[PDB]
Amino acid sequence: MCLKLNLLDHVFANPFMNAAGVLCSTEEDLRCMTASSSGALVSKSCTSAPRDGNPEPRYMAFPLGSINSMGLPNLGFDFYLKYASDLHDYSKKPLFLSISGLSVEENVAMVRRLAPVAQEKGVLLELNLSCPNVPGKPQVAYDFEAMRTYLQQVSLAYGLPFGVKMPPYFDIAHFDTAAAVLNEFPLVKFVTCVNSVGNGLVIDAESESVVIKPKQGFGGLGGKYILPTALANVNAFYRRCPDKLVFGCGGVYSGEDAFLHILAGASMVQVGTALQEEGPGIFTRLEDELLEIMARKGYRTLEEFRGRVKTIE
Amino acid sequence: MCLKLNLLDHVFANPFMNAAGVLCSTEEDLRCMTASSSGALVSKSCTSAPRDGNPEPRYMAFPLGSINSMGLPNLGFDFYLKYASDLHDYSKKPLFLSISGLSVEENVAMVRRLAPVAQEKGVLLELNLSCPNVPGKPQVAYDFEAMRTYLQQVSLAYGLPFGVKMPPYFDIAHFDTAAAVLNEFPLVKFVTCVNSVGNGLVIDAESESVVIKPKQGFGGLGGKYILPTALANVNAFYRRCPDKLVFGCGGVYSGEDAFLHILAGASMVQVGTALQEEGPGIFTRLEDELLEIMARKGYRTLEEFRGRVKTIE
Ligand SMILES: Cc1cc2nc3c(=O)[nH]c(=O)nc-3n(C[C@H](O)[C@H](O)[C@H](O)COP(=O)(O)O)c2cc1C
Ligand SMILES: Cc1cc2nc3c(=O)[nH]c(=O)nc-3n(C[C@H](O)[C@H](O)[C@H](O)COP(=O)(O)O)c2cc1C
Ligand SMILES: O=C(O)c1[nH]c(=O)[nH]c(=O)c1CCc1ccc(OC(F)(F)F)cc1
Ligand SMILES: O=C(O)c1[nH]c(=O)[nH]c(=O)c1CCc1ccc(OC(F)(F)F)cc1
Repeated sequence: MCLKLNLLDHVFANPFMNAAGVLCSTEEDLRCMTASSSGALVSKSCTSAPRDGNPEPRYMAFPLGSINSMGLPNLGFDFYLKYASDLHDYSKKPLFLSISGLSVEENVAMVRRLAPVAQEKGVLLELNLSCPNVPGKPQVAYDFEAMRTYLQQVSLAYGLPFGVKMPPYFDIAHFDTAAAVLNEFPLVKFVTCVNSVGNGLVIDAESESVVIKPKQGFGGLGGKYILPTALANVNAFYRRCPDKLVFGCGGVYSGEDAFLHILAGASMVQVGTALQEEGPGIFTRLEDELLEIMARKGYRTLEEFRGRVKTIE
Repeated sequence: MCLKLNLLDHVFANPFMNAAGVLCSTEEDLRCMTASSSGALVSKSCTSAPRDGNPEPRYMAFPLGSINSMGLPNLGFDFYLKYASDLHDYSKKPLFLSISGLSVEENVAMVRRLAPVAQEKGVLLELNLSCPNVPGKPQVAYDFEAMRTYLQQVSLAYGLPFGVKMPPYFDIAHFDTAAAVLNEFPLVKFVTCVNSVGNGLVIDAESESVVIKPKQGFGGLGGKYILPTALANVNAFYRRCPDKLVFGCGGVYSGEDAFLHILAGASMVQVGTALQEEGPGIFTRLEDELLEIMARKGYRTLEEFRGRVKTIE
């Protein structure tokens, strides 16, 4: 009975990893995630220049999940590139490095410089498409002409397998078009579904107030609120992108939640909100809980049930 | 103290009502909602001809919410028209009639016929800008040029105040564009936010199967999953549409949740999943809990706090 996976030319002890943005902004964080029993880790989405991000409070969590408008606080690309090329212990577990440039040119400049490090050390790129373009236009993955442009230019500039982090879609027509854009880029080898459910609004009844400061309290939703949304997107892309891997992310608190992602078609399973809340010890629990479910069901590996969600008739 | 209010030239005993689709498909349902403590009721969204809807199971509910792909099962427009014109006891509470034709022309023909019943009887039109999936094109409220066409044609054909039921949006630029469309139309006097969060997917771990049969298990989400999404849409439209009313719908299971909708800007508050699960008694509880919250805060009227959610700085 084992949780091991071999994909993208790397070996993973188990499918669990942090979600970009959680426990991965500083050297301390990355060392902590590397010391954990996670199967991999991903760095905070970075920009060319370091950013302080939005004013606080900018993250809050509640029994059913979390709202955040962090605003891409990060130490800058040069720090994450240096962690990848000089500080990370690849003998421990593999590393993904997330990039979230604020223009297509910014992203190009960062991937050109990541490419030699990726080829030499085996760092894996996750391009964050669930991200600001021109303000008053939708985020990049909700503008399919912008998305095509970003994938065209990053494909050219990077030249190596990479993956994309995608926002949730809610319309079948959007699933169709999005997968068809992604399917034009043979270097996109993995798709991470999903980023936060955008622009939710949490109000505290006692104080009659929003709970985060940026954007009049509007921010992205994570946690229990979003598990069915995240399962739908994992499965919609698993079905439409047969030549690609799908990583699942959204609402994972337990081995049972991970198991459902995996049934939906997930390879890797990321943990955001619950990890932010419980801390890195969560990975032992999730591993134990998932193995307990496999044992009861007689499953010995993950490939025996990945993507095998049953439909009715 | 009482929660009485006046909107759209009608009086309401309180701001609660069913969400379209729940407890409102047959004469029996509508009679049951009429006998309840709700302040108003809305009929099931209807098409020109009767529809059996999708194969069962097509609705399922869980501790955190519901998923549905009903398929617009309804008795047809002639039935809801007759109910509006000859059966509803307007002395008890106002009636809204939801229309969801499968094309613009279908909707224009229904509204032409509904207009003299509205004039004579005071039934209010809720036009449902969600539709069944036509491969290649998004749902109507997700295609803003289609949406403007629907509204132009309906406004022309109906000629009287009406409201629109909106899917949720998740991006600020979409809120801007959607609200700008809706503000082109002076006859749109109310906006209902929100319809179910589209195409989520619930999987049962024990059976390793989806839980509803249509669309490979994909369906709209309601209930606790969607409250912060519903609050964000209510507030976004409340802010952008100062000459319109906003009706809130999504995640209401208590007087507290209702209270947050009204803080967000809601004039009426619709209950879908919680009403499906608990039955029409829910309306007396919601009344009692909302007044209790009011009492303890010293609010005597809904107007005192509607739309007064506080932001931080
Ligand atoms: C505080 C916070 C920061 C995040 N930052 C990023 C980021 O920098 N890049 C990114 O792709 N996603 C980011 N996310 C999104 C998470 O990676 C994840 O997609 C989302 O929270 C859903 O997973 P969950 O339900 O486990 O939280 C962030 C989420 C949170 C709560
Ligand atoms: C079984 C079922 C049928 C529904 N039918 C309709 C409908 O005919 N028209 C409509 O506008 N919305 C319909 N909805 C959406 C609800 O009106 C409401 O927008 C949604 O359930 C979210 O509110 P909730 O969180 O209270 O459930 C339906 C929902 C359910 C669960
Ligand atoms: O840094 C974040 O805010 C963040 N949070 C997430 O949940 N997902 C992400 O992808 C990111 C980085 C991308 C991004 C999303 C929303 C933004 O608008 C905001 F108002 F939060 F600043 C900015 C960056
Ligand atoms: O009757 C419905 O299924 C339904 N359920 C909702 O949650 N909201 C609605 O507005 C409706 C009626 C409109 C409608 C939406 C999506 C549909 O696709 C489907 F998959 F269910 F066949 C059909 C009707």
